[PDB]
Amino acid sequence: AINATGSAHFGEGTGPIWLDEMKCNGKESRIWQCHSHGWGQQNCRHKEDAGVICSEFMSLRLTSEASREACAGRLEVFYNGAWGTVGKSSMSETTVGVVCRQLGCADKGKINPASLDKAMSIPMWVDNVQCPKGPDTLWQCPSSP
Amino acid sequence: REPRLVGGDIPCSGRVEVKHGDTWGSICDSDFSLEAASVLCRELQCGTVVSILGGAHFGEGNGQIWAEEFQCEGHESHLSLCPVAPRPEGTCSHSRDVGVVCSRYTEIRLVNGKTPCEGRVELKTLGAWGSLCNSHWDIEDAHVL
Amino acid sequence: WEKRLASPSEETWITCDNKIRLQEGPTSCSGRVEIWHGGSWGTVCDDSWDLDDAQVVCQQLGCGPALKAFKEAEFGQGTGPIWLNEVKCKGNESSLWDCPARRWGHSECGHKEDAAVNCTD
Ligand SMILES: *[C@@H]1O[C@H](CO)[C@@H](O)[C@H](O)[C@H]1NC(C)=O
Ligand SMILES: [Ca+2]
Ligand SMILES: [Ca+2]
Ligand SMILES: [Ca+2]
Ligand SMILES: [Ca+2]
Ligand SMILES: [Ca+2]
Repeated sequence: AINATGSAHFGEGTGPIWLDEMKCNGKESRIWQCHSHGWGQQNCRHKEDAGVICSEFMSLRLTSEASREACAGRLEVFYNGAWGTVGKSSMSETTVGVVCRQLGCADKGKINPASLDKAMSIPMWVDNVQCPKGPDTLWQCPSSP
Repeated sequence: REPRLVGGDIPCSGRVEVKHGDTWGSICDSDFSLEAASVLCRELQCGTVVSILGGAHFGEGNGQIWAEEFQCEGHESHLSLCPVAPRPEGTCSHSRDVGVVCSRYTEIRLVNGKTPCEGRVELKTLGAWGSLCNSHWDIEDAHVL
Repeated sequence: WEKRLASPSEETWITCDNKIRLQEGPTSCSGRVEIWHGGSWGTVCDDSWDLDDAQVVCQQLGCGPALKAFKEAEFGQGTGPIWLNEVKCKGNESSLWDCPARRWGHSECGHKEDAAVNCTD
């Protein structure tokens, strides 16, 4: 876990508030093994709902000088709470199409040469990405570690 | 969910007690809000809420304390129709009982008339009964009485 | 009603209590923030509560400068209706009535989120 968000960071929830005042040492296996007041015993409201951001969480974006998110730019992968770039080797038309469909831009795309300016020169995360037919997200495409 | 005002000298004020089917019990200052007091005065036909007094203003109850928290929106006609959020026990003691003062504090009756509709107008103020004055006694007031 | 010349001894001079007070604190300059409005004593919700808000309260009460601004009802739970929510004091206003916030309205806040301050004695 990287973050532990509260106060409805990910939105208000609907339903009973089952647990409250959870106390865990971090070495437990299941959440119900933690010390809590009881099943449904709480004094809380729905605007204070717990959430987490885990280590194996990934997001994708295209960064240009003009805008952080756009339909053209540098391809960046957010892994382990950090951003990073993707290697150009073994790129294919199926792989470029998956990125464009995943972000919501279009059905196909093309790889242009490097632009005049690079921002922060973030380190490279992954390489040799190979996308099969059928996935609509980059997370299901085999790659190098 | 039947409300009741007990312990007050004037007609429409006292300690707030609510019957859960067949048992009367007190309410906490924290659990009771302005919206619930609006319904309580309206349900009991005591007008509008003037004050909410805590810390056992009209005495301390002797019995069970309800832990649930009313979530009235203010427009309900009875406390029964109000959504209620349950809470655990141990929240308060009996020195934190809530009290309410609603607006219709006037005490008037008709005496020395054989028919209950007709009689002499009397008013109670400062702990004593007395007779009104003829000046400014029109038929508009008599219609309301 | 009758109009007459009166000695200054017969005239009524009255001093009223303060609108804002702090409760449930060992130090007279520390405790839960309560305000009076519309016939009832009420509290403040901890949303958007910071040290700028605490400075105004500690100045209005006449205490010293503020140094901590607690939240989630450290000093105890309050009573009555919650009157203020999302207070945005700039730190220099003379009263909590000057700062913009949700005024005398329905607050989703509960009574476990009451705001508290601690001023220098
Ligand atoms: C998560 O924690 C990191 C590291 O402290 C911080 O930079 C980031 O803003 C946090 N994100 C959220 C959504 O709380
Ligand atoms: Ca914990
Ligand atoms: Ca709790
Ligand atoms: Ca009249
Ligand atoms: Ca809060
Ligand atoms: Ca603020």
